[PDB]
Amino acid sequence: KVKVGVNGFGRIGRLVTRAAFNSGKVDIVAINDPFIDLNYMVYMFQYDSTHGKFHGTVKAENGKLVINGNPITIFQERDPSKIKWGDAGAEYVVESTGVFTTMEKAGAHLQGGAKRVIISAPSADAPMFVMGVNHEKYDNSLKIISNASCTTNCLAPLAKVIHDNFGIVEGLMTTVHAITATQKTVDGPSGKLWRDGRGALQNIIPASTGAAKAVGKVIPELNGKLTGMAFRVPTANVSVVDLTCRLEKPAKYDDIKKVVKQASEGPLKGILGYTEHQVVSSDFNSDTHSSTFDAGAGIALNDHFVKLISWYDNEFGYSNRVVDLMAHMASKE
Amino acid sequence: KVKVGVNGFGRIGRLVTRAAFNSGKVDIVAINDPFIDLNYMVYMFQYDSTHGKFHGTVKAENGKLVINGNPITIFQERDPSKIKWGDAGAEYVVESTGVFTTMEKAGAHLQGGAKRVIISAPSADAPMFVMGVNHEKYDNSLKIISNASCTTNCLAPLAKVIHDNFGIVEGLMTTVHAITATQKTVDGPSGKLWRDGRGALQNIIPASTGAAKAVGKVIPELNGKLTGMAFRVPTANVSVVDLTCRLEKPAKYDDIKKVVKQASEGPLKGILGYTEHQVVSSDFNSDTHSSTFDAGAGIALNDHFVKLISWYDNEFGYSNRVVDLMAHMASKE
Amino acid sequence: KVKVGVNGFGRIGRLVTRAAFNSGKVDIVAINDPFIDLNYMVYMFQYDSTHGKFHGTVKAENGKLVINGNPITIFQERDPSKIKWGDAGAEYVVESTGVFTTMEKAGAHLQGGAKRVIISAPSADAPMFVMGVNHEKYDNSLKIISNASCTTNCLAPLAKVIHDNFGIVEGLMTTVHAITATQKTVDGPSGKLWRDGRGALQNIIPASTGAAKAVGKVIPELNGKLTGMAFRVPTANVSVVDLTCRLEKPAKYDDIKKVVKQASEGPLKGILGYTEHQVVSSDFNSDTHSSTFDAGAGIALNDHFVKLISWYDNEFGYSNRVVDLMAHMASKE
Amino acid sequence: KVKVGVNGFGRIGRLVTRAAFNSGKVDIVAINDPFIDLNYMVYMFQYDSTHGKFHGTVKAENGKLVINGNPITIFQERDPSKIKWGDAGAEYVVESTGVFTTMEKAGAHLQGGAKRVIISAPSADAPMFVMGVNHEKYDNSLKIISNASCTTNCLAPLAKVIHDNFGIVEGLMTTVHAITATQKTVDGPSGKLWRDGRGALQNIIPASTGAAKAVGKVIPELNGKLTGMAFRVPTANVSVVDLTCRLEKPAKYDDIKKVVKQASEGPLKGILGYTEHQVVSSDFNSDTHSSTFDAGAGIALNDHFVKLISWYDNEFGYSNRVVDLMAHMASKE
Ligand SMILES: NC(=O)c1ccc[n+]([C@@H]2O[C@H](COP(=O)([O-])OP(=O)(O)OC[C@H]3O[C@@H](n4cnc5c(N)ncnc54)[C@H](O)[C@@H]3O)[C@@H](O)[C@H]2O)c1
Ligand SMILES: NC(=O)c1ccc[n+]([C@@H]2O[C@H](COP(=O)([O-])OP(=O)(O)OC[C@H]3O[C@@H](n4cnc5c(N)ncnc54)[C@H](O)[C@@H]3O)[C@@H](O)[C@H]2O)c1
Ligand SMILES: NC(=O)c1ccc[n+]([C@@H]2O[C@H](COP(=O)([O-])OP(=O)(O)OC[C@H]3O[C@@H](n4cnc5c(N)ncnc54)[C@H](O)[C@@H]3O)[C@@H](O)[C@H]2O)c1
Ligand SMILES: [Zn+2]
Ligand SMILES: [Zn+2]
Ligand SMILES: [Zn+2]
Ligand SMILES: [Zn+2]
Repeated sequence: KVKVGVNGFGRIGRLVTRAAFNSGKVDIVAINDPFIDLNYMVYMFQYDSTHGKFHGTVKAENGKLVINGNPITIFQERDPSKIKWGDAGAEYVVESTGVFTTMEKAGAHLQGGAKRVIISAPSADAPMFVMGVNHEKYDNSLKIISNASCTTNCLAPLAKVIHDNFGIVEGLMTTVHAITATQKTVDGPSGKLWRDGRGALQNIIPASTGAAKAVGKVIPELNGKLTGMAFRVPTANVSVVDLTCRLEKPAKYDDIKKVVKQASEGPLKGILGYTEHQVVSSDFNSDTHSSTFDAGAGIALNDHFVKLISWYDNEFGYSNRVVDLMAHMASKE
Repeated sequence: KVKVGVNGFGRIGRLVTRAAFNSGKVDIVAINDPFIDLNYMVYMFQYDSTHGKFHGTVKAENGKLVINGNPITIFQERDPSKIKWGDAGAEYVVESTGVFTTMEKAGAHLQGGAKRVIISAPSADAPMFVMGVNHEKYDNSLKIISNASCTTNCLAPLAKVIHDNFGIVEGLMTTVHAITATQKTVDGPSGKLWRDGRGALQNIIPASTGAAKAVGKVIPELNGKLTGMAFRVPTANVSVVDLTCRLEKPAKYDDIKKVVKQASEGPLKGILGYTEHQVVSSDFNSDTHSSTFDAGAGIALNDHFVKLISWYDNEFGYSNRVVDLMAHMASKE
Repeated sequence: KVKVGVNGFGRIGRLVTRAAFNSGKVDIVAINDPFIDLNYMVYMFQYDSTHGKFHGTVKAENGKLVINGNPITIFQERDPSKIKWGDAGAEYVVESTGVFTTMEKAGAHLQGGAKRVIISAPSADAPMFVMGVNHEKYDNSLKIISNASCTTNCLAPLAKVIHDNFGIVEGLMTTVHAITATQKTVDGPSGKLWRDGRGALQNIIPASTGAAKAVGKVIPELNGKLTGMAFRVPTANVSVVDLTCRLEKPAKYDDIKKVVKQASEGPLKGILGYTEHQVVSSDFNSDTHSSTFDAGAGIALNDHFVKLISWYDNEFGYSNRVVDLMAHMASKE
Repeated sequence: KVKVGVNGFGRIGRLVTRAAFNSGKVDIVAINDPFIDLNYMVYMFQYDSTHGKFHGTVKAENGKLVINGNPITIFQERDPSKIKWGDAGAEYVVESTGVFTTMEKAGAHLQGGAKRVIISAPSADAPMFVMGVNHEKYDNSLKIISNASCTTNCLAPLAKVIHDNFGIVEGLMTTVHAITATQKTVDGPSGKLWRDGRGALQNIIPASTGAAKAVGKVIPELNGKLTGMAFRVPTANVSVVDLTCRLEKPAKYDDIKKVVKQASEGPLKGILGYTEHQVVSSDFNSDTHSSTFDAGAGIALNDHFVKLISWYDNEFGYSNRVVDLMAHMASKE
C-alpha cells in the first residue's frame, strides 16, 4: 500500500527491494543510484551470489526497472535534495547509502517531496526503532527515523525477553560477523580503521561496534548495562551473537528456554526465533528472523551467569525489518 | 638431551618434530604413523601449507627419516602396545594421534619401553599441565601426563595473571577457532557431533569445549568458576579467546594492561605475550606464544566486569609447549 | 514409476534422493548407510549447507524415513550382498558409496534382489553412459552400468555438439573444480595422491582425471583425441570446464554459439544449456543442467583453434542425470 | 646503486620496496601515496597477511619512513606531476597505482624530476619488457617503460623455451588466478566489468586478459600465435598458468622436461624454475621465480599437442622482477 523510494542500490537497498516484492507489504516505485545505470541494475537485482537468483521477473523497459511487472522510476542523483521523489509518487524513502545517517543529511529527501525517511543504519541523532521491541513508540510527528543496525536487531529482542523475565544486571556481547562490503579482499587502505583494511579472506578481524550500547536506546532500562565488540570472519553471510549476562533473578537454563520459546510463538513471532536443532550458520541463510535463539549452543555457569547464542542473517533479517517498520508506519497514518 | 618418540605424525606430531629440531631442546629419535610411510613422511614434513617449507634438510636414507642429519627410526604400527620405543631409544613418547587420550590407552606405550608419555590433548584422567602456570607441580612419579588443549594453554596463563591480581569470581569464555583435521570439507557424517560434520569452509559452527573448565584443574582456585564454548570458522590456522569475567577486586582496564604486560616481560616471557598493535589473526601465524593479550580489542563495562581478548597460533604455540614441557620433565629426572 | 534403492547417503546419495523427489521421475523406497542412522538421516537430508533446506517434509516414523509423505525402508548393512532390496521393493539400486565401483562389487546388490545397479561414478569395467550423448546405447541386457563422472557429463554433451558440427581433431581440457568430500581441511594423509591431502581451503591443487579420456568411451569417434587435468579450488560447489580444441572444419565463434544454442533448445534441452549472461559460478548453484556453455567467456585464436567454457553444478547436475538415466532405463521395460 | 621512488604503496609498491631492501639491487628513497599517511605506512609495511612480518626494522622518524635505518621521503600527492622526486633524489619511479599506465600519464613523473619511469602493469603504448626474455632490448632512449603483467612474466619465459626448442604453432592459455585488490568481498558495483563486481570469496569468476597476446610483443615471432583468459578464484595469493599449445617439431614430454630444466639451471636461472615435486599453490608463497614449471602436473595428448603448467607468486615474483629490471636499466646508463 505505501509507496516507497530507495536511495542506494547496494546490498541493503537491493534486499529491501527484494523483501518488499517477496512480502508484498509495501510498493517500491523509485530507486536512486548515481553509480549504477538501468541495465546494470537489472543484473545486480536478478543475480545474487548469496541469496540466489530473484524469484520473479526483472527487466528494463521504457527507461524503467520493471519488477514482477511493476515499473520503477530510476534516478541518478548524487545530491539527495535533488531527487524528485514526489513526482515519482514515493512517500517513504529508505536511506540506504550509509553516508546520510544524520537528521540533517537524511532530511534532504524531504526537499524532493518524500514524506518520511527511514535510515537503514544507526543514526547519531535520528530516533531508532527495533521491531518487536519499541516500534510501538513510533508516532506520526516523526518524519526521520532509524531502524538501527543488523546486530542491534538481533540482540534487542532477545535482551527484551531475558530482561523482562529475569532482569539483566550487566551484559557483554560478542558478535562473530560475516564479511561486508566495507572490507577488503587483500591488505589495503582503511585509514580510520586499520584492522578493517586487512585481507578479509585471510583473517579473523576484531572490530568495535556500538550495537550493544544501542540496545540501551531501544530498551531504556538497559542503558549503560551492555557493551560489546565484534569479530569479522571469512564467511559471506550470516552472523551470530554471544550475549554473556548476569541476571538478577535465578534463571535455570531450562527456564530461559521456556520463556524464549514462548516469546517466539506469540508477540515476537517472525522476529525472534527459537531452535533446538543442531544448526550451523548456513541454515539461516535467507532466514527472515531478526534473531534466532540457539538453545543447544548456549551455556550457563550457574543460575545467574549465562551465555546466550542467537543467529541472524545480517542481510535478509534486517531488510525485512525495514519493510515491516514501513508497513507499521503506514498503518499509523 | 632427552630422546623422544612421536606417535601420530599429524599437524601436532609434525610441528612438535619441527619445534624440537628448531629449538634443540629435545632429540626426536622415533616416529610412528601407520598411515604415512617413510617417503611420504619426507614430503609431509618438508612442505607445510600453513607454516611454509621446513628450514633445514629432510630425506629418507637406509629406511630412516633423516632431519638435519639426524636419523629417526620409523614405525608403522596401529597398536601402540606394539611400538618398540625402547629398541629405538625413545624415552618419552608424545601421544599425538588424538585417539589414545586416557591413561589406560596412552599407557600402552609403556609396554613397548617408553618411560613417560605426554598426551598432546586433554585427558579424562591424566594430570594436565600448562607451562608457566602449573608445570612446577610435575614430579617424577607421573609416567603419563597431558599438556591440555591449545585453548586451555591460551586461557590459563591469562587467567593466572587476572586471578593473581584481581581475582576471578566467575567467567565465561568463547573461542573463535581455526578449522582442524577433525572437520569436513563438505557436509558429511559426524554421528556423535552433528554440527561438526557440516562443511567447514561454508559455516560458522558452534562446538562444545572443556577448555575453560580445564583451567580449573591447572588453577585449582578456579575450579567451578569458568566454562565456555567455541565457534569454528573458515581459517586454516590461528584462533582467539574471548574471556568475559567478573573480578572480585576492581580494576581499571589500564590496570589490567599493566599487570599483563609486566607478566609478559617477566615470569611468563615467551608464554604470555602482550600487544597494543592493530593486529589480526594472520599476524600470529607461526607465533610461538601460548597466548597474546590484545589490549586494543578488549572492553570493560565497569571496574568488575570485563572482556579480555587473547590470540593463539593453535598449532605452533602448543607444539612448542609440548617440547618445553618435555625439557622441563627431563631436567627433573 | 520405477522403485529405487540408494546405497550410501552421501553428497551424491542424498542429492539423488533430493532430485528424485523434486522431479518425481523415480520413487525412492529404500536407503542403506551403516554410518548414518535414521534420526541422523533426517537431519542430513533436511539441512544442506550448499543447497539449503529441503523443499518439502522429512521425518522419521515407524522406523522409516518419510519424505513428502513417502515412507522409505532404512538399512544399515556394511556388506552390500546382505541388503534386502527385494523385500523393500527396490528394483534399481544407486551405488553411491564410492567404494563398490567395479562390476564384481556393485553386483552384490543383485544378491539381495535388486534387478539393476547404477554406479554413480566411473567404473573400471561397467559400461558408462552420459544422458544426451550415448544413453540410447543402453539396452535391457545391461544389469550393471555407470553414469560416468560429473566432469565427463559436462564435457561430453558440449564435445558431441562441437564434434558433430565441426569435427574435433584433438582437444585438451582443464576443469576448475569445487572441493569434495575426499579432500582435507588441513594438510593430512592421502597416500596414493599426495597433493589431494594438502589443505583444501588454502590451496589450488592440481589433479589427474580420466574424465576427458572417458569422453572417448561415450563418443567412440573421439577415442584417443581428448585428455585433460583438473585444478581443485576452495569453493564448496560448482565447477567449470575449459576445453581447448582443434577443429577440422572452419568455425567462427558466432557459428559455434549458434549451434550450441540450437542444441540447448532441442535434443539436449535440460542437459546442455546456453548463456550469454555475465555469469559467475554461484549463478549455477542448484542448476540441474549437465553443462552450460558460457558464450561470453570463451575465446578463439582462429577458425580452427578455440577455447570453450562450460559450467556445471557438480553435485546437482550429476544427481539429476542419475535420476534421468534410471527413468530412461525404466522406459525400456 | 640507482635511487628509486615508488608511486602507490599497495601490494606491488610495498613488495617492490621489500624486494629492494632484501636484494640490495636498488635504493628506495621516496614513496608517494595520498591514501596512506606516514604512521599508517609503517603499519602496512611491517605487517603483511600474505608474506608475514617484515624481517628488518621499520619506523617513522622526523617525518621520514625509516626502513633498516634508511630514511625515505614520504609524499602525499594525488597528482603525479606534483611529486618532487628530484628533490628527494629519486632517479627512477615505479608507477604502481594502477591508474597511470599510458606513456602520457606515466610521463608526469618527469615533471617533478624523475629520469625514468617503470610502469608496474601492462601499457597500451609504453614498451614492455620481461626479464630473461627481451630485457636486453632495453636501451637508454626509453624513458618510460612497462614491466608487463604478472601473468605475462609467468608465460613468456616458458614460451621462450618451448618455442626455441620445438616451435609453437599456436597456443591458448588459461590462468587460475588469486584474488586481487580490484575485486570485491561481496557482490558490488563494477560497471565496466560486471563479473568482476561479484563476491570474490564465493565465486569462480571468468575474466579477460591480454597477457597471452602480450607474449607476442616480448617474443615477436609469437605475435598472433597466442591468446587466453583467466579464472579468478578465492585464494589470497599464488596463481597458475595452463598453456595448451601445438608444436611444430615433435616433443616427447620427457624432452620438454629436459630443456625446461636446462633453462632453469642456466640462462633463465632465478626466472624460470623447474620442479618434479608434488606441489600445490601454497608451496610457492613468497617464491621469487617468475614462472615454475610443474613437470608432474602437465599432460601431453601426443608429440605435437601438450598442456604445460607453471606456477607463480603473482605478488612476489613480479615485485622482484621490477627491481631486477631497474637494476639492469641502471647498468645501461
Ligand atoms: N591441531 C591443533 O590445533 C591442536 C592443538 C592442540 C592439541 N591438538 C590435539 O593433538 C592431537 C592430534 O591433532 P592433529 O591436529 O595433529 O590431528 P591430525 O589428524 O593432523 O594428526 C593425527 C594423526 O595421527 C595419525 N594416526 C591416526 N591413528 C593412528 C594410530 N593408531 N597410530 C599412530 N598414528 C595414528 C594420523 O595418520 C594423523 O597423522 C589431537 O588430540 C588434537 O585434539 C590439536
Ligand atoms: N560430489 C560430487 O561432486 C560428485 C559428482 C559426481 C560423482 N561423484 C561420485 O559419487 C560418489 C559419492 O561421492 P560423494 O561426493 O557423495 O562422497 P560422500 O563422502 O559425500 O558420500 C559417500 C557416502 O557413502 C557412505 N558409505 C561409506 N561406506 C559405505 C558402505 N559400505 N555402505 C553404504 N554406505 C557407505 C558414507 O557414509 C557417505 O555418506 C563417488 O564415487 C564420487 O566420485 C561425486
Ligand atoms: N597484485 C598483483 O598480483 C599484481 C601483479 C602484477 C602487477 N599488478 C599491477 O600493479 C599495480 C598495483 O596493483 P596492486 O595489486 O598493488 O593494487 P593496490 O590496490 O594494492 O595498490 C594501489 C596503490 O596505489 C594507491 N593509489 C591510488 N591512487 C593513487 C594515486 N593517485 N597516487 C598515488 N597512489 C595511489 C592506493 O592507495 C594503493 O595503495 C596495478 O597496475 C596491478 O595491475 C598487480
Ligand atoms: Zn567493587
Ligand atoms: Zn571387474
Ligand atoms: Zn515396467
Ligand atoms: Zn630517534
